[PDB]
Amino acid sequence: PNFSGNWKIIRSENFEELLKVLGVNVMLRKIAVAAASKQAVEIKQEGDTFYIKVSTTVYTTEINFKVGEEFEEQTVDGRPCKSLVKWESENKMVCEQKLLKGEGPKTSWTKELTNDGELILTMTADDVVCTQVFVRE
Ligand SMILES: *C/C=C(C)/C=C/C=C(C)/C=C/C1=C(C)CCCC1(C)C
Repeated sequence: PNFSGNWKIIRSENFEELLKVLGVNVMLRKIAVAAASKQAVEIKQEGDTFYIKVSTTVYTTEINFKVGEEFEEQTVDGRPCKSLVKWESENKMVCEQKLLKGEGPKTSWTKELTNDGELILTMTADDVVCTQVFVRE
């Protein structure tokens, strides 16, 4: 696998529906959908160690993890969580998250490198799956 690269979003499906499950009110959902269309992802992968920078026009976040080791990040709506990433196949990984405080929908994400060279990210809250597709810059 080589997830390493600079990725630009080409498609974003069901993101508003995900935010709605997560309690985000309608105007903020619409503005977040617009922000998501400018999403860029930078990945550096060394073996099972990942550095990931996700950004939009006015915001940027760095995610560092090693597969199989718990780390801390935030859910989509912005709540701190404990995350754990495992491989599901050669080029797909899945992250399960657990809220640090309180309760809420069950969230997770997946990252996949397809044969055709796309990066597919999925983000899930309960029953609702958002799918985002990227290509290399
Ligand atoms: C491997 C790639 C990952 C884990 C990407 C995660 C992406 C996000 C947490 C994106 C979040 C965003 C929002 C919550 C609001 C709209 C802007 C986004 C898409 C950057």
